[PDB]
Formats: sequence, structure tokens, C-alpha cells
Amino acid sequence: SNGLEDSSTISFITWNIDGLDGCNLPERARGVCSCLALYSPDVVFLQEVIPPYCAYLKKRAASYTIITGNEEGYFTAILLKKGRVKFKSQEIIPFPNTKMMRNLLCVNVSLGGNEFCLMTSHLESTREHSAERIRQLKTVLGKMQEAPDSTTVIFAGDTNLRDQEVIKCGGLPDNVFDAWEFLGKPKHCQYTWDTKANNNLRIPAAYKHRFDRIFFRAEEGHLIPQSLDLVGLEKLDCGRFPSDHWGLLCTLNVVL
Amino acid sequence: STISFITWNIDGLDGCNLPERARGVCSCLALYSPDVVFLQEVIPPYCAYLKKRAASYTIITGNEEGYFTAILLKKGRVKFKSQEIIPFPNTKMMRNLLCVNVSLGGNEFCLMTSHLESTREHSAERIRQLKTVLGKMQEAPDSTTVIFAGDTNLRDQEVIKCGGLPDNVFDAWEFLGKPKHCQYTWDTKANNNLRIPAAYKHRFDRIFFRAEEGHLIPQSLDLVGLEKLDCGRFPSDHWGLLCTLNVVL
Ligand SMILES: [Mg+2]
Ligand SMILES: [Mg+2]
Repeated sequence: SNGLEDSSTISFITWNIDGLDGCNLPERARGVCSCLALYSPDVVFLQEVIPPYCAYLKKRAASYTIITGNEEGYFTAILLKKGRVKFKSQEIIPFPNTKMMRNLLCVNVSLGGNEFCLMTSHLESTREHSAERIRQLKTVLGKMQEAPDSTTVIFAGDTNLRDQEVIKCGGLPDNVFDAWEFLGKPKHCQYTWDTKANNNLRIPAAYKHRFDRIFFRAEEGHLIPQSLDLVGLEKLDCGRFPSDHWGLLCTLNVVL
Repeated sequence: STISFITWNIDGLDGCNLPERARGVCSCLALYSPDVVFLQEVIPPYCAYLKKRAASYTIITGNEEGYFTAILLKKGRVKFKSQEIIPFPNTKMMRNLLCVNVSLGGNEFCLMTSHLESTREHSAERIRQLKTVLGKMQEAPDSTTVIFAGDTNLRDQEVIKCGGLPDNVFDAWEFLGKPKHCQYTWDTKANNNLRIPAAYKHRFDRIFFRAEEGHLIPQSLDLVGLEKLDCGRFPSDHWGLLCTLNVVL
């Protein structure tokens, strides 16, 4: 449980849970929920949620308030641990040129005696949509910069980024950091989508990417990543994983 | 005091109406009787045809199998001195750089052609090949006039990525003031050979030259091959370029 000693921390998971794959979806949702029960994160950032998946989450993850990025199709969601996180508002920023109904979902909350703006997105998919993905990244980073200086901004989501693309933007702006980079680029959680290790898409080839990423903007030294680890690497009863992506579990300390 | 030439990707890879289209190319060449013809996408039976139909030209080829370039040199006007083939080590499309050393009277030339790597997706390799071409153009003695004519598949931004043409290498179309009437050499609005139901146009076919100041002066540039044949298609999906130049001492 979250005691006094652990009160300066925020923990979260971000995970594209592949709700577009209808096969074995209820069992796979139960697998995601088992992971949430194991770690009891304060916040969960999800991508590729669909409406019946919301019902699975209400059943097996009932301690979370669910905020969604849309009502129909597939969309992102932010889950907030009841009793820990106080919800203040939700904002949705459009991506006017998306061809995949993507957008930027933000929720303003209070947690641990601190004000946060929590953001997620599922940026335009595939190599061929690089230009639009880069435009969306700019929208995300601009929104991170625009937040009031007092609030702690955390983005976590499925960026679909290739390393060359971040550079095409000129890189993360000066007060914005990537949690994996901050922690010294640890190899154990570098790749979040890996067709050698994960067979869910049935791709007969071996490719791996760091698609899922965490960005944060805080006043100097005020937000310090403590750990980053993969989740969802256990096969379920059906012999498949919860998703084609691995999830990321992150803890950060909010410091005076 | 002149040299005249045509450069033309004649699409030997399109087997449909190929015999009629090859005869169409040559009917076209017969109208202009150029000193030199640079061809791309020649295939072996097309080459066999040219060896008979164009027996009045010396025919130099870039390969013997698949598809390849050729340079045709008018006998009695052009003295053939040597050929050189330079590989593009990373081509995935058997492309290369074909060069011939020739003389027209007292004037020595190095004439070059290539069919640079095709498609937007192969931009990086195409740029590497362009660099190989430009490097080679610099190698000739200063008194030798160097002309490259071929299907470059270039986008203008790719030439910028390359660093631009060097100060001593000129594009004949640019030299002539960027005339609009012969700008685009591949145009799916005007050319139906690929049955592309949309309008796209590119200046893929280009002419570069290096000559001592004022010793090679482009005079004209025109598109050729714009007449539909009996079968209702064109000799190629590309138009050819006919260029006339003076060599002025
Ligand atoms: Mg997916
Ligand atoms: Mg072609």
C-alpha cells in the first residue's frame, strides 16, 4: 500500500493495449488488469481502448476513474486511482490532419500535494505517416511548454517515433526530458514493441522499436525519475500476450 | 562547330507494343539525325534491333543482360576512342555509369549516361550515384568537354542535398533560361503509357556539362517523342530531349 514514505512519488503505467485486436480481447484485458493490480499505479495511460474494453476496465480495475479521448472507435484513456488522485479537468486538443482519429488527451489533477497535467496520445502510425507524426509531436511538445510553470507536466504514450524523427523537430525542448534518456538509456526497457519477442501480430520477422515514451517538464530538479521497467511480458492462457506492445512502469519523485 | 544529341529513356521494360514503340523511337531519331544518342532502359532484343536499324552509329552498351544504357555515336561525325563503365556498388537496380571518349574533329569529349536509381524511396542511393557522376565529370582533362545526359530521376531538393551542382558544372536547361516548353520530361497528364490516372510531372531527364569557359554553348533544347503511335500510345513514358550546342574556341 501507499504509505507515508511513498507519498512523494507518482507511479504510472503507459500501455497501448491493442483493443483493435478483437481476438482474445477479454482475456487480454484481464491480463492488463492483473498487471494493474500487481503494481497499483497512481495513473494509467492507455492507447487503443475501445468501448467494450472500458467495460472490462470497470469490472476488473474498478478502483480507477476512467477519462477517455473519444466515445466511439478507438481512443486513448487516462485512469486515475480513486482516493489518491483528485480530478480537476479534462482537455482534448485536436490533431486537425490525422487520418486515424488521433488526438491529445490531458487531465489536470492533484496528487501527493502537487498539481499535475497528465497527457497521452497515440501518434499517427507507420513509417509512411512520419510527417504527420512529427506535426503531432510538435503539438504535444507545444502543449507541454504552455502549461503554467507551477504545474508538473507528464506525457506518456505511444509516440510511434523513430529516433531520426525527434531530431527532425530539432529535439526535445530545453526543459523537457525523456524518462528513459534521463535514466541513462537502460537496455532492459529500451524496446517497447518487438516482433521477435512478441507474436501477437503474427509478423514473420524481427523488428523492434522504442515507440512508447515518457516526456516530462518540471522546474529544475523538481521531478526526478526513479525507475523504468517493462510490463506485460507474460503469455496468458491463450498463449498470447496482453498486447503487441509492452507496457512501461515508471516511478518519479516530486522534489522540493 | 556543333554537337547535337538526344537523350531518351525508351522504356524497354514495357513489353506492350514494344516492337512498334522501338520503330517509333527510330522514326523519331531519323528526323533529327543526331550526332549522339544516349538511351536508357535498352533490353537485349532492343539492342539487337538498334544494331541493324542504327547500323550507321557505333553502339556502346552499359550491360549485356537485363536492362541497360547505351550511347550511339554517328559514324563519320564521331570518332570512338574508348568506353568506360563505372559501377554503382550499392544499386539494387543494376544501374551504372557509362562513359565514352570521342572526338569530333579536333575537339575531344567525354560523353556520359546513366539511369539513376528510381523512385522516391531510393532517394539516398540516387544521391550517392549523383555524387559519383559529378565526381567523374571532374576527372577529365580541362581541354576535354564533358557532357552527361541521362535519366537522373532527380527531385530538385535532392540536388540541393547534394550541395548543388559545382561551379564548373552546368545544367543545359538552366543555362537556356529554364524554358517552360521543355521543362518536364515525364508527365502523366500528357503521357498515358503508364495509365496513371492522376497528373504528375517531373524533370527526370537532365543534361549536365563541364567545358572551358565559352567552349560549349547550348543553343537549343526541345522535347521529342510526343507523337502518339498507331497503337494509341507513345514511344515511351518519358519524352526525349534533343539538344544542340556549339563548340566555340
Ligand atoms: Mg497498434
Ligand atoms: Mg522507366
